[PDB]
Amino acid sequence: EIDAMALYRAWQQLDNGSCAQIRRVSEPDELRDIPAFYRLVQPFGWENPRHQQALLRMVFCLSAGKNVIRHQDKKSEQTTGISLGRALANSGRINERRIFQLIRADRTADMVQLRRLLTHAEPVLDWPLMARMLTWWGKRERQQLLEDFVLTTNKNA
Amino acid sequence: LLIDNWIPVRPRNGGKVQIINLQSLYCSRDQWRLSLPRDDMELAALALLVCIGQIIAPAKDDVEFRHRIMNPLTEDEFQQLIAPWIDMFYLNHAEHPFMQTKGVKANDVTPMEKLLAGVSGATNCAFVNQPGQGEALCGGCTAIALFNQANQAPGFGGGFKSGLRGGTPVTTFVRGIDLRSTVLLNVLTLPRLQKQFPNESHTENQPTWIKPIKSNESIPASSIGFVRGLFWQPAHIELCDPIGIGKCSCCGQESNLRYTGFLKEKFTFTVNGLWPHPHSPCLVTVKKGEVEEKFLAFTTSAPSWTQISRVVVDKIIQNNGNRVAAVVNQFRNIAPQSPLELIMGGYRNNQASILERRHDVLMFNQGWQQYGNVINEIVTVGLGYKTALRKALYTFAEGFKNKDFKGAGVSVHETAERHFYRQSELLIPDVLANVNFSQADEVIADLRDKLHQLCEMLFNQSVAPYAHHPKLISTLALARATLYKHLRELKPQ
Amino acid sequence: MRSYLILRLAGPMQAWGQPTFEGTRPTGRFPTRSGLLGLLGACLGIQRDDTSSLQALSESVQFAVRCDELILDDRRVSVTGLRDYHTVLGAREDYRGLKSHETIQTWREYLCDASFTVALWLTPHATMVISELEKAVLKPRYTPYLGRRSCPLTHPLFLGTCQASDPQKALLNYEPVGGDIYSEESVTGHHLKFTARDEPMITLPRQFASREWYVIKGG
Amino acid sequence: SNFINIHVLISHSPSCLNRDDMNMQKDAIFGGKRRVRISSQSLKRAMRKSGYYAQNIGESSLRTIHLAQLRDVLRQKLGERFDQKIIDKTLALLSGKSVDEAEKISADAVTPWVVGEIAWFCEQVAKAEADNLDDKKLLKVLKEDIAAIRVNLQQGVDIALSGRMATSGMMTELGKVDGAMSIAHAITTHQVDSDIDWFTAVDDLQEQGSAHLGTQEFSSGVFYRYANINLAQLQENLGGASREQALEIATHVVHMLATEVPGAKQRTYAAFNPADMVMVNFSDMPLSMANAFEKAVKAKDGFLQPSIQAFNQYWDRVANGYGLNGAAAQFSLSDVDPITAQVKQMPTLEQLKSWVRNNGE
Amino acid sequence: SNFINIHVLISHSPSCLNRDDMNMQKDAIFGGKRRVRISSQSLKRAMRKSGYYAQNIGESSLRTIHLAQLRDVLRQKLGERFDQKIIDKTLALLSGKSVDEAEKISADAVTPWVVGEIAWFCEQVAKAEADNLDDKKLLKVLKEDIAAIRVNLQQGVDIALSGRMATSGMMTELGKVDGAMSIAHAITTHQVDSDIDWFTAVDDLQESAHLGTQEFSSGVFYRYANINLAQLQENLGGASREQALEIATHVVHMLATEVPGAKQRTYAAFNPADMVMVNFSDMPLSMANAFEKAVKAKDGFLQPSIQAFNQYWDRVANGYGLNGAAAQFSLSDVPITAQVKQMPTLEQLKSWVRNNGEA
Ligand SMILES: [Zn+2]
Repeated sequence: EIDAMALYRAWQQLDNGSCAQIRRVSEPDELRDIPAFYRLVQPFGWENPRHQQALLRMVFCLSAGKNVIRHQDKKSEQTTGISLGRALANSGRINERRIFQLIRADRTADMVQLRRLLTHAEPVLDWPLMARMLTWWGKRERQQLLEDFVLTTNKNA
Repeated sequence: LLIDNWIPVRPRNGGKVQIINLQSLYCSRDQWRLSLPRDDMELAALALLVCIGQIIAPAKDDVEFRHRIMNPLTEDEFQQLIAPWIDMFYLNHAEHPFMQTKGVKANDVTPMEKLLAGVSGATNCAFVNQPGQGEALCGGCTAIALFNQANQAPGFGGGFKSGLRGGTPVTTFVRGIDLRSTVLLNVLTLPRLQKQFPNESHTENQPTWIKPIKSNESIPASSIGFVRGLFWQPAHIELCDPIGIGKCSCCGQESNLRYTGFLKEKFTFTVNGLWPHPHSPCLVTVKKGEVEEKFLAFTTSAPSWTQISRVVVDKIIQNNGNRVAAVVNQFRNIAPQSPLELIMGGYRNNQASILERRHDVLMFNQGWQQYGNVINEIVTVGLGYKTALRKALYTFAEGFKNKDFKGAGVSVHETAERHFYRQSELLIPDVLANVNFSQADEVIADLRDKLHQLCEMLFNQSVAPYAHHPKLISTLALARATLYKHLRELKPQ
Repeated sequence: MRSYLILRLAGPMQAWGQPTFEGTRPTGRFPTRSGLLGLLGACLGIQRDDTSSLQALSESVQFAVRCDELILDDRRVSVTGLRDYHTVLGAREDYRGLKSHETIQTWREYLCDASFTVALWLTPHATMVISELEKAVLKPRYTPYLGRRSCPLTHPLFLGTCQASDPQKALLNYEPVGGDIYSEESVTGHHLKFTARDEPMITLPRQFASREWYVIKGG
Repeated sequence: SNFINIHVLISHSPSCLNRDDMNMQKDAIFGGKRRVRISSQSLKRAMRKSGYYAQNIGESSLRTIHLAQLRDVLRQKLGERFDQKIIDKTLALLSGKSVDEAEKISADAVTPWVVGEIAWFCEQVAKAEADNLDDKKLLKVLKEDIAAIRVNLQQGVDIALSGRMATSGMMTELGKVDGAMSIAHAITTHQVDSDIDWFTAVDDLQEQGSAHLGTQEFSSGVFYRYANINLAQLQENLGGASREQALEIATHVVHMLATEVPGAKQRTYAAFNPADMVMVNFSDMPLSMANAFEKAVKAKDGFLQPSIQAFNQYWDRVANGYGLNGAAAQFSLSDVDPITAQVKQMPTLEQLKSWVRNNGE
Repeated sequence: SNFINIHVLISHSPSCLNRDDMNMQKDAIFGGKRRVRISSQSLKRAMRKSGYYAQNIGESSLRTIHLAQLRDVLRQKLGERFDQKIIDKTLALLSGKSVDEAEKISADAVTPWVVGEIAWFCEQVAKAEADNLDDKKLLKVLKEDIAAIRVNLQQGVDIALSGRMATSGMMTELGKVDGAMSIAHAITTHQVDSDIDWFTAVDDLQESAHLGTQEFSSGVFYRYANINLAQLQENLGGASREQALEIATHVVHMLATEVPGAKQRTYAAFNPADMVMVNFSDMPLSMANAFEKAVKAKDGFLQPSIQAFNQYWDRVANGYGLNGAAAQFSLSDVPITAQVKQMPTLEQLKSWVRNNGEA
């Protein structure tokens, strides 16, 4: 089936002991190595396994911090969730070529570039949009990220 | 022409081509429709027929109009009374002869290719076209060439002139089930006839061949008159000696006499332009200042539906509005509650050289007489969605100077317009053929939705190969923005 | 009942003519009679000079064209146009001499990605039988192309042979159904005409005369 | 079998081998996806105007047609339209040499664009005999056209293989010469992503000032070339003439498609790449394998391998079902999983040419 | 054989050898994978303006559309030998543009002017002054012998190699040069992802400045070049082949050693080439498709690149049975089964080239 937002909450409420283990990781396949991860993800979850890549990416992104990624519900007026490009653009901390490099990145490199971007950004966004794009992470999603960023940064000017 | 027996036709349901005199056409129940190898010449033919029919038989009452349509306008005697005119000879008389001038024989000689519009206009013609269409020509196949050249074609430049509507003027004719009905349906009732060219007192009703063009620099103008204008042929050419019994190069048929050349010379004159032609619409433009009147001509490669509004919708200044052709204007008054079947054709030109030729049959259902505003709407819609795509891709290519975005830059709008136009040709004429004008704006909405989807898809398609470079993925953000900024102003309803 | 020969036209690009004397050379959404006649003409080996066999072929056979919209990975691929910009070095300022321009330019419209299924049957006044055409279409003696030499075939002309009463009933036997249809016959309960100048005027080259298709729609 | 099918898969380094009026790469939409394209006209010009073509078809033994050697047949075929002395007047006019007995044929076989062309001359000298302009006077008028046919009477193979040059000065329906080789548009087997070279023009005198800005579009692709030869037509238009000679001519086309590239922007870019795969196949009917690539070929380790694979796989299932029963042979620089035992694998191009020369035996 | 093929594998430390309009690295997509690229047009210029070019080939051509500046320059250098008005008429004939003052005159597009030919043309115009034949007549006379004009081209060799094209004046009739060198854009043998240098400018007086980016990347580049010797002979005035090969060797040397100078102050990628192969052939061939399958690292990209190049070369040579004169120069000889000659040093390779595939 599909992965809930309950993962986000579960990440929020888990103890610092485990979270320190997960936060302490350079790349996602290294996330695969440690136990607290399997313990975290067992419900959602391992071993479908069609989900596993998505879960590695999602947890790896969440791993940035307790409140690095903040979840904001779609406003009734907008009826669209604020999305990662818009968020990174909104924060104002992020420089666009570091996103261009994100678009250019490949496999393990892309997530690592990304995790680095959020911590510096401390973004607010609709978590399942990030989940949805992270689940596929096709070229279309990559491109949409940049489009969103440029457009909102231009609107914000 | 009347006695001459020159007209080529085929019966409606099944046929072998036959050659005819104006008499049997006007006096018959048989359903005939025109038949030639080329459509532009068919249009020229029918324009000739409508011109002469208009000249000989223009009169009230509207009842007579309808009656002439449904019941043939002559027992032989009734028509035979109708032709006093003996201007249609090109037997030839030394005095008149032939819808062109005589004398002024200035060798050397020129083949008949030049009068057939399409061929030998340009270089690619010599390359891409079949040879030997100009060897031999006939009474009909030639007369049609001459009229067509005088009115609907712009040849030959170089101190020659094209009159009177202009060069590349477009025609608009109402069509009926049979040639007979058709030729009449575009004739102007004596009062409708009287309204447009009544002034009369400075009349000349004498053709260029009966009475000649007044030499040079004249001026006078606006006193052309009912007849002398419609058969105005300024080519100033003496058609060469006829020959032979053999096939027309293009009539395709055996003929008793044939023509293998013509003789030409330079004639100059100039006229103040306000001459009201029943056959074509004209467009009224104001700047600054003094008004600008000229006749509709095809200017671009665009689909014909784009022109529709100009063809069947009258307008008044200063909105700046067009004026529809008189024949159409008449037809709408005489038979409301009847659908139109318009036929329109014309050329695209540079100098001698013909670039595109369009001949069309356009369909409308009932309401077009009343609230043809709806008709104007669909055109402006279809164009409104086009210009959105074009502007978006122009921005994608040239780019936004501020705030410092760099553009692609390749010309993508140009190739996308063609796709749009091609796929639009399917959807816009087709609806406009079948709309219940009375209560049909949901149809327009589904149209806007389809055009919307088309613009989205073409925009994405045209940009797709270049959008792998963040350099340009940034520009298409703004470009896509302009696209939807443009698309939003159109759709909601 | 009626004997049919069923053929398929399957290039990655196609060109089917429309009226022109200028450099710009357009196309339509489906084949033309002159095209199909020329196509079998090629398959049968008919040279351009002998009016006899041409006229014979034209009188002998009548066609029906079904448009096959393309499906791959269950997504419909609608037909599309090209405009090839097409120059020539040389040539032929005149039909007679050895004199030429440096460059003439021409524009040429093409069709992608289009497939057609086509049924042909014998006229009453036929000068041949369907089996000759079968034999000729399976083993051509001149190169079959659609409808410029630039564009080759990706599926053989021969698709099959049938017995049926109407061409529709004949086309239904063959696989991609639901396409729009253009016939010279007849058909009961269907009204609409479509006009085209694709009837080759065989007596006079190289020009064409007006004809009409009966239009049919499955859904 | 009458038809020879040549399929080539050739990959190209970044370049712009063919352009539209607006300096953009020619493209085509196939399988619903954009493909970069090289027009047939460009390929054919590249072939026709190549040195190899000039060497092997310009300098071919069958290039000269001797009119003295066709007196018998020309009289035979034109006896019905003209009178023998008019024919003789024409041939004597064209060759400028009368009536000597030539022990050679009299081939009983005559290319139709020649009888077609000379017939027109017979028509002219006939009514010229009517008028009557004496031969010296008329020679003056037909001076261009005679030269025009005389040059054509020396390019038999060239005209037969590739079709008239025009301008060839030929004036009859039979003189519209086509074939014998049909050349397809070359389209990429995969959807392409296009690179825009954003260049500049530096002035030595105003060197430290803003520059001259220009854009050129390039792209690298794996192109599928298809070509076709109608042997019967080649013999007919050429001879005569024996099959073996026609096959000898075919091998040259096979070589050229494998090696020849259009010269567009080859100075500034240099896509001088040789064909990575070539198949030759004999058939009753011409077929192109473009539908192997209808589903756009996606990269695993470049486009070339998966393209070869796709082609191979398509050929395997499709070929038998269609008219392609026999006989076909393939030249590859390398792959595993060759397409099937059915086709002979050829180590070199020369061996393939030889295979073709011996009628695919 | 008429065609000489030059193949170079050159590796570069982190640099930015050529730039986009957005000061981004020039790139190209090959085998579906991104590659860093160096324009041919840039390489050619790097060659023309090189020190080595001045040392061994001579005067680089003067490309500008500023005719007003060129009036003065030509008057300065040709003033002692000619009269200024004659110079003026000569230029006016050559560019089609009128030369007076007119502070700013300008040309259709940037054209390569060599001074020697202009001097020669001035002499022709002096001989034109005697008759005086109307300019068209003089042109009719000068169209007859192009080679004479081309002999003057032994100064300005770069034009002979890369060619010039005229739209305006008499350079359209006399000045059209084609060939003789074909040069590819230089592309990496492997896939690249480009490193972003995030630099700052420190304000000494108030030392919180902010951020600028320069995109760099290190790569192993494959350069290809081609010379049509016959065409070069034609372009130089019929010059002997023996002379043409020397120029070719100079081109080989430059192609092996010269690097574009863009950003070389801040990034000093002054590396020579780890491989150079030269081969004579009837037809031009490029080995780019050896790298269509982007080369994956074993011990750097260079090693597998050399290997790939050699294997592809073997396949092509055997498949197309190219019997050719071929010679290879490597720094890392580590080995081809192919019957191609190994040269220990560049100078020996050059000598091999000078002596027409000497064995
Ligand atoms: Zn006629």
